[PDB]
Amino acid sequence: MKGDQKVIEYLNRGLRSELTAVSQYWLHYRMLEDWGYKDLAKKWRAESIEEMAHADKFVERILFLEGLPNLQTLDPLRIGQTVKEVLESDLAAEREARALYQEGAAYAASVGDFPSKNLFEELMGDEEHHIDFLETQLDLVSKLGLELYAQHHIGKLDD
Amino acid sequence: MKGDQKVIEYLNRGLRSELTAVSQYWLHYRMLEDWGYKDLAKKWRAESIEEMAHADKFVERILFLEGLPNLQTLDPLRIGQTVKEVLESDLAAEREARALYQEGAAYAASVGDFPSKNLFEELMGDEEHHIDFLETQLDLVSKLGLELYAQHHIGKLDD
Amino acid sequence: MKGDQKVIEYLNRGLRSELTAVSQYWLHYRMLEDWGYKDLAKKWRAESIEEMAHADKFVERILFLEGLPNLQTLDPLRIGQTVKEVLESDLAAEREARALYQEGAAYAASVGDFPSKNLFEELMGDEEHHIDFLETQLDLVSKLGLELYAQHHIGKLDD
Amino acid sequence: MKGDQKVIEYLNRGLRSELTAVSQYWLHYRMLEDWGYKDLAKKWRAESIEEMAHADKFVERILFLEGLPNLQTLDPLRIGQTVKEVLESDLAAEREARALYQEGAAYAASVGDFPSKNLFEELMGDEEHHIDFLETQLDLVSKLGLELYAQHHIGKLDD
Amino acid sequence: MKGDQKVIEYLNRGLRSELTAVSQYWLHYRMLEDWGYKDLAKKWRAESIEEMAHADKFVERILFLEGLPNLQTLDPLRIGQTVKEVLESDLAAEREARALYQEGAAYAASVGDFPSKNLFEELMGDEEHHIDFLETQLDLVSKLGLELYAQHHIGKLDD
Amino acid sequence: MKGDQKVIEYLNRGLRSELTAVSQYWLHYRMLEDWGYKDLAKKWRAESIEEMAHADKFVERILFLEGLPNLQTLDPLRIGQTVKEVLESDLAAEREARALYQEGAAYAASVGDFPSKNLFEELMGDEEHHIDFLETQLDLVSKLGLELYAQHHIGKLDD
Amino acid sequence: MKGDQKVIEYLNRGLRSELTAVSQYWLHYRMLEDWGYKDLAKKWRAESIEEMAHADKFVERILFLEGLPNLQTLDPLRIGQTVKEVLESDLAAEREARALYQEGAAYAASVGDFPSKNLFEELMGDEEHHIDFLETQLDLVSKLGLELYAQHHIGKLDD
Amino acid sequence: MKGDQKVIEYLNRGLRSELTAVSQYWLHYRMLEDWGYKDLAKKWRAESIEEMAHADKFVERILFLEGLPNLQTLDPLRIGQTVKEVLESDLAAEREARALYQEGAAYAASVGDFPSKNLFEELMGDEEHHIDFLETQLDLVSKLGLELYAQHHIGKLDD
Amino acid sequence: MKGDQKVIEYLNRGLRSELTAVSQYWLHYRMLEDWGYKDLAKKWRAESIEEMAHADKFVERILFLEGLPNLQTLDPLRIGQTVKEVLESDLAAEREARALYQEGAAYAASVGDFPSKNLFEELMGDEEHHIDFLETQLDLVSKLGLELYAQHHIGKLDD
Amino acid sequence: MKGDQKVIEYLNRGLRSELTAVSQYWLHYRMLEDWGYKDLAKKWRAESIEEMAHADKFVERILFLEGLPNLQTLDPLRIGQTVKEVLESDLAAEREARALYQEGAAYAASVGDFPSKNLFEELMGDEEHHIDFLETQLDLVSKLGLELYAQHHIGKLDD
Amino acid sequence: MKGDQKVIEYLNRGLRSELTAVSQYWLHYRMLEDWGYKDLAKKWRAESIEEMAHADKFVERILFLEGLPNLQTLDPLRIGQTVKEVLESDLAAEREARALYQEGAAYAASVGDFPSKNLFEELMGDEEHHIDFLETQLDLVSKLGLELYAQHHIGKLDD
Ligand code: HEM
Ligand code: HEM
Ligand code: HEM
Ligand SMILES: [Fe+3]
Ligand SMILES: [Fe+3]
Ligand SMILES: [Fe+3]
Ligand SMILES: [Fe+3]
Ligand SMILES: [Fe+3]
Ligand SMILES: [Fe+3]
Ligand SMILES: [Fe+3]
Ligand SMILES: [Fe+3]
Ligand SMILES: [Fe+3]
Ligand SMILES: [Fe+3]
Ligand SMILES: [Fe+3]
Ligand SMILES: [Fe+3]
Ligand SMILES: [Fe+3]
Ligand SMILES: [Fe+3]
Ligand SMILES: [Fe+3]
Ligand SMILES: [Fe+3]
Ligand SMILES: [Fe+3]
Ligand SMILES: [Fe+3]
Ligand SMILES: [Fe+3]
Ligand SMILES: [Fe+3]
Ligand SMILES: [Fe+3]
Ligand SMILES: [Fe+3]
Repeated sequence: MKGDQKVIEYLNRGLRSELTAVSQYWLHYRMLEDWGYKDLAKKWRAESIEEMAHADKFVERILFLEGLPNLQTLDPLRIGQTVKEVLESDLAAEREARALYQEGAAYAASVGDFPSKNLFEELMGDEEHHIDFLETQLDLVSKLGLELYAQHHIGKLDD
Repeated sequence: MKGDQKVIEYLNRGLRSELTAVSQYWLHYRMLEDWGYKDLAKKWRAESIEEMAHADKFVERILFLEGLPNLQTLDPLRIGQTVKEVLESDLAAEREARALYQEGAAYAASVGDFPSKNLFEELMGDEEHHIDFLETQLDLVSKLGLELYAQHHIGKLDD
Repeated sequence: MKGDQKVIEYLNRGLRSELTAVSQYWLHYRMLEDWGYKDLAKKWRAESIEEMAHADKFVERILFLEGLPNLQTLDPLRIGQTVKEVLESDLAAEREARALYQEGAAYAASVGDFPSKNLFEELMGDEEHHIDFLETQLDLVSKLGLELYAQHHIGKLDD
Repeated sequence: MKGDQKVIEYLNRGLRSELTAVSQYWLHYRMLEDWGYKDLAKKWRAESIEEMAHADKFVERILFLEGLPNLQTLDPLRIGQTVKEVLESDLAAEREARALYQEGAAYAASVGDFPSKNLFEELMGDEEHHIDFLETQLDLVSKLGLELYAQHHIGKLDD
Repeated sequence: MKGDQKVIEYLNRGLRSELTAVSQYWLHYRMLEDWGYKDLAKKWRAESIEEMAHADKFVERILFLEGLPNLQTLDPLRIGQTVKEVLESDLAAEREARALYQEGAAYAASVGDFPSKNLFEELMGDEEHHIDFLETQLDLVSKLGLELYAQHHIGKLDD
Repeated sequence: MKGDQKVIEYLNRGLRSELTAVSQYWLHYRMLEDWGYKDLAKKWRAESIEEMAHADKFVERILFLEGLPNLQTLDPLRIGQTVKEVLESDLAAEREARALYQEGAAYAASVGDFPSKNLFEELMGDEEHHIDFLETQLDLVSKLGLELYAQHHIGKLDD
Repeated sequence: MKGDQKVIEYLNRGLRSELTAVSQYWLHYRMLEDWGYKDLAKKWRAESIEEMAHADKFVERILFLEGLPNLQTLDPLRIGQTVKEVLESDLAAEREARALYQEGAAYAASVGDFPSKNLFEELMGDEEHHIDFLETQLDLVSKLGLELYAQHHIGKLDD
Repeated sequence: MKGDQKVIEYLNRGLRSELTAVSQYWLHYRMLEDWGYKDLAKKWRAESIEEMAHADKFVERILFLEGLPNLQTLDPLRIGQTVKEVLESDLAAEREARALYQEGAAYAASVGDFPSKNLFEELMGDEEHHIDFLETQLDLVSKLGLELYAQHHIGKLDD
Repeated sequence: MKGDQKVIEYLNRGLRSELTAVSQYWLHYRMLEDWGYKDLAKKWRAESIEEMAHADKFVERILFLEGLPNLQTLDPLRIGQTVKEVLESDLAAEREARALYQEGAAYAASVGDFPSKNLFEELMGDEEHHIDFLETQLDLVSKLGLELYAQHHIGKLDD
Repeated sequence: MKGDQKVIEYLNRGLRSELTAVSQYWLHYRMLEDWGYKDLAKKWRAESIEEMAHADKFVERILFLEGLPNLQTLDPLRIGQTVKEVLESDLAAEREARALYQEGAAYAASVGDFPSKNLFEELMGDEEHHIDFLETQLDLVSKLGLELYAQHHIGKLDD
Repeated sequence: MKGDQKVIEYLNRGLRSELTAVSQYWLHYRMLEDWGYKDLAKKWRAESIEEMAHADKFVERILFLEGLPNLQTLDPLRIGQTVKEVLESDLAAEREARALYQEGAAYAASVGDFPSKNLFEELMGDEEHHIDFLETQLDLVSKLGLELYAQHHIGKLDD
């Protein structure tokens, strides 16, 4: 069904934002695993896979509106080199994603494309829940110090 | 463990190659679904997920060798606009991936990095199996014509 | 609870639109079965029953707002006499339904009747998914020809 | 138990005929798989394995009669390069096998070796059932054309 | 995918070598059964079936590389007329098969055909395990004498 | 149904031959048990019971053809006084039974009594399988010596 | 596969003989049920259904030999008007069927059509077993009188 | 099968290396348990048992190649007297084992002993995974301090 | 808890004696397997694993008494080159182990270290049971001859 | 049975020592629970209940020897007011208990009362295992500091 | 293994003592059953069977030490003619057995035969438990009188 061009442009911007998050969180998952924080690595793997589902929803909506999904490029990755930098890098990215979806939802609403608007609002609520998770981890790091926070999430040793 | 820099560079080249395949095949999956060939869409989804596991293997080996995995960029995507063009696009990409892994394996072998060499040779055998699959689909299209080939894989209607 | 008169008028227009779809798709289901396309008949039966649930949601919301649901009349039915005409007839109807719900949602939003607005937006997303299904069937008919498309969905013979 | 020399010669001719069929049908199975006709490849694999059991019955009967089974050589293989040539090649081979078993059964009957006669007659009935299968596939190819016949047996894509 | 011609020639040599082993061991299985050593007959049947899987692996790789598998001929069969001669015959054949796969692996490695090299090296390790088995049986025959060795493996009488 | 007199005479000769085998093998079963070869005793018990079923088939066919089955007399029993004599005695008897059934089958075939002919041919195949078993036991005795052969079949001691 | 014309003529005569038996025994089944002999009605129903399988085997063999099965006509039916006449009528028919299959088997054997010969011989053994059943029922009627024989097979009353 | 003497010498060197690791890690397991770090003791027990399987693989390959496995001596043990020293001691040993297997694999490859080369390369990849584990523990000790790292792995108290 | 120095010296001598037995019996297990005596190989594997548990008990008791377990060295290994030499070599070793534990138990008793005394006495009873097993195998070899003894324990062939 | 008076006196001293341990460890269990270290409280409860079984064994042995068990008095309790004092208090008590059982065992042995001697030696081994546990907890407190040690054993909060 | 002669003499004295107890308690079991005290008969049967296991342990230890177990003779039996005499007779025997095992254990300990010493001490503890049972029954008889004691153990009547 032919969609509004500008809504499709917002969908493609959101697709790029998710593709960035998928790779940033996957590499952070593998970094946390390499540093030994297996329980943080678990959660980051799961979070990357949630971003993969978001990416796929934008691909599907762009095609239905007869647009061309563009997976060629990512936004710049922010890669942390301590557990606190990983938290701060992902928080920054998620704040940008939330602001993009807020704008995409408002634009879609303005042209009557209510299903695209509900897609952006659903994604904006999901990224606010991830923001809430990341802010809570940074709150623990500030109250306990980074070492006590990270040590609690080393996890169990593999059989 | 500090790795050979040039093996790490081959690993990062392979990581980019897999990231490209993941997105090329995922978009092709969603295209085949949008066109209505649900049985080809199923297989392409599964193939993209196999490429995601390959990508993750390169990330893990790069970090173990104390390199920096680079997920920022992809090789150029080849996007097909008919079922035959999707087959041809993916075959071309997999041929490049196979040659890169052949080279990577021989290079690692030359510096005694036998685990990295075995990672490349395992991936090169997996990409040859995908090349086998794609050449067989193209063989069917040449013997039956594209319409008879595609129509067999429309699949079932969703409940 | 006394509702906005004009929102109730949009709900009653939507009820008529669904009642039309229920009968158009049921008769098309029975036509596809009589022509022998049992797998298309299955999907059309299911689609008619999904429209019956939509009809019932408008009846329930109209009564809660103390309006009088009017089931006396349908919009004009569009009845196809080939598999391609069935697809085109249902697509045309669904485009009109989607535009009505877009308008109903915007009107309800303008008077603060957010539950009626969410009902129209939920229905507008559901009819866009049916539009997507119908457009995909027409895409197959254009790429393969009507005979190859229909033959794939003849289905199995009854015991 | 010492058998009739000439019956043992017919058993050894039958062993060679089965060993030929085993390899002809196995290579055709793998050819049909490489061309993409997975449901024809399935049936040819099974047919080759049925010929393997026939081969083994001749080995066992030759030893019991104190002869020397000769597995060194095959009859000339007939290898098809299209689905129709595969059908015609196997049909030709099976006609020759049936005529050999007819003759072997009659010869064994003439010398009172009724168990060897029943072995040849059992095998001759089994090869007539395969002849019936192959002739039916060629009947479909002549009534529908090779493309419609082969396309129906492409099968499902591997997980 | 077009393969190196000389690797395809090594693959076809290996195919002939396996076809020879399948028939040598199947006939030896049936000989051991006819002589009454049912436990040696069981193992030889199982070993012949392992060789059948090896044969099939060469057929599949030859077709993938667009070569023509040749099942027409076998290498000369070595048929033993005592349990010790069966052991010696099969050991001699497996030594030749091992040397052929060693050569085939080194050749494929030299042209970068790493999947074919891994197929040869996998087969060469499997034939070394069979060489280990056969040398162990010959060791028992030399330490205990052939009659004590063979008598232990008569097995049970059929119901 | 009135049968051919001479076919009934062959059936009655076969009945006497089976009744002889039943008692010869039962007494040999009990002799092998008394000597201690419990696993040979098991097989001989089972073989006697297979001969009992053969005897019963001749009784049933003779009555259906309105003849008088004669169970009054046996052929002379051959009773072995070592394990090798038991094998040789039963082999001699079974060779005579096989020759009788060969002749009975040919005679019945000559008068069109195809069901009696198939009964004799079925029995002739079954006695050839017993001949094969007995010859194999004598082959073991000649290759290993009687003591090693018999000792392997002493069996387990009763609880 | 083109069969011998005269064997196909014997197969078509056998098809007519079975089609006669199917209807004669079905009507006798329903007559015995109407007279009240429910246990004889059960057996006759089952016997008719066994004749239906025989009929189908002749249809299948005639088509495989590229003949034209003729189901248009039956041999004259013999319908009994007492339980003893039913037994005598079916016995007469079965004697004629047995003689036909004897002749068909001998003719097929004479032209080497061993699978058709085995079909006739299998059917001739099956009709001899039915002859045996019918003769036994007439033996009971002669020893006990028709009333005691029939009364024992009245059966149970329907719920 | 007679092996290359120098490959057998590399195998015996590897056997000594594994015997050393088995005892170093078993004693470290029992030390960690005595100090109270029950979760580190669990993993070290499991790692020592993995080294026992490696040792056994060298024994088996040495005997197959007709060499004499030498279990008499170990390389010098490095025993740690703090949790950090145990990590450092085991890392140093595994680095030596990895270099030995790299050398052994390259040497075997040079003489065509591909099964022994694959044994060394498999072991070299397993020791690299253990090196990865030990480097990660040392990374945690450097980022958190030894007391926080060790305290997380005290484990549970025994019932 | 600080132990008696001399008791710890006896514990460390016992640890060396067990470490010797573990490797002597493991290599003998693998030798018996390579010679083909699979049922003797099974028992020797199990016996080596029982010695591994003894070794571990000495490690644990030495640490609890604040001594330093020494795993660096073994006593000289005695490696047999026939089944009888394997039995005699292990018997000699076990006699030395039993005498050591007798002495260790008496010494520990003399200094009141009753738990170490009970450890030595438990181990001395376990090694007497192994002495009993080994002497019984040598008794069989002397009464039956080595060939009949070893042949009974060849075992079953691997699937 | 009348026992040795002095052995009964040692049994009664041991009964008093166990009764002291039961109450010291039960009160420490309840103290650790009141301070919040639920996982240390669990282990101390279990340890007190193990001491209750020891107490009961002395009661039973004293009565069998016709002595009078005296439960009226305890040795002085040592009650800790920090987690480290609890560990040190219980360690001191257990050292005294171990020395008493060592002496009781030696005395009983001197008068031939071997069952009482084995009771004391069994108890002395059990108290050495508790000494080992307590020393390990104090080792953790010295390596990690009391706070990190105790915090790891706070446990879970009650539902 | 050659044992100490005098320890073997003590083992043989213990074997005689157990063989006496087995028969004394079995006859008392059967006497108590004949008098009607079925619950005392149950316990005496079980006690005799416990003595049978003791007897067997002495047989096994005597043979392992290469002595000759002597089962030819018993010590004099003490057979009671009232329930109280049965208790007193068995108590007297068990006191003698306990004193013998005390002496045997001390002697074995003096020559370092610690496994024989532990066998005697285990048996001495088991006979003290039986002494305890018998003394308790005599205590009941003295406190309640023989009639009330015996009547409580008459038991239930057999079905
Ligand atoms: C186009 C970008 C991607 C999309 C649209 C995508 C989509 C998906 C989806 C939808 C799934 C779950 C599939 C299911 O559960 O049925 C999945 C799984 C997974 N993806 Fe991705 N993915 C993408 C990129 C990546 C990247 C860049 C990696 C790692 C480098 C990755 C690694 C994985 C893995 C390992 C799984 C399966 C995990 C498991 O089975 O536990 N994906 N992906
Ligand atoms: C002497 C010639 C051969 C004989 C007598 C023979 C006999 C047999 C028999 C009797 C079986 C089934 C065994 C069972 O189910 O227990 C079997 C299985 C098989 N054979 Fe053969 N075979 C022969 C040649 C071949 C050839 C030439 C190939 C392929 C190149 C082949 C591939 C196989 C495979 C793959 C199986 C097992 C299939 C499965 O498990 O699904 N065989 N063969
Ligand atoms: C320090 C010397 C050793 C000690 C203390 C030791 C200890 C152990 C223990 C306690 C087990 C059983 C573990 C369980 O069942 O949870 C075990 C298993 C085993 N050990 Fe050892 N071991 C030692 C040396 C060896 C040697 C030298 C080898 C072979 C060369 C060996 C091969 C094995 C194997 C293969 C297993 C597992 C067997 C199975 O799972 O069936 N061990 N070892
Ligand atoms: Fe997202
Ligand atoms: Fe997010
Ligand atoms: Fe890949
Ligand atoms: Fe791929
Ligand atoms: Fe609707
Ligand atoms: Fe709709
Ligand atoms: Fe065949
Ligand atoms: Fe065939
Ligand atoms: Fe092979
Ligand atoms: Fe092989
Ligand atoms: Fe018979
Ligand atoms: Fe027979
Ligand atoms: Fe019939
Ligand atoms: Fe019939
Ligand atoms: Fe290792
Ligand atoms: Fe390791
Ligand atoms: Fe030991
Ligand atoms: Fe031992
Ligand atoms: Fe205690
Ligand atoms: Fe304690
Ligand atoms: Fe006793
Ligand atoms: Fe007793």
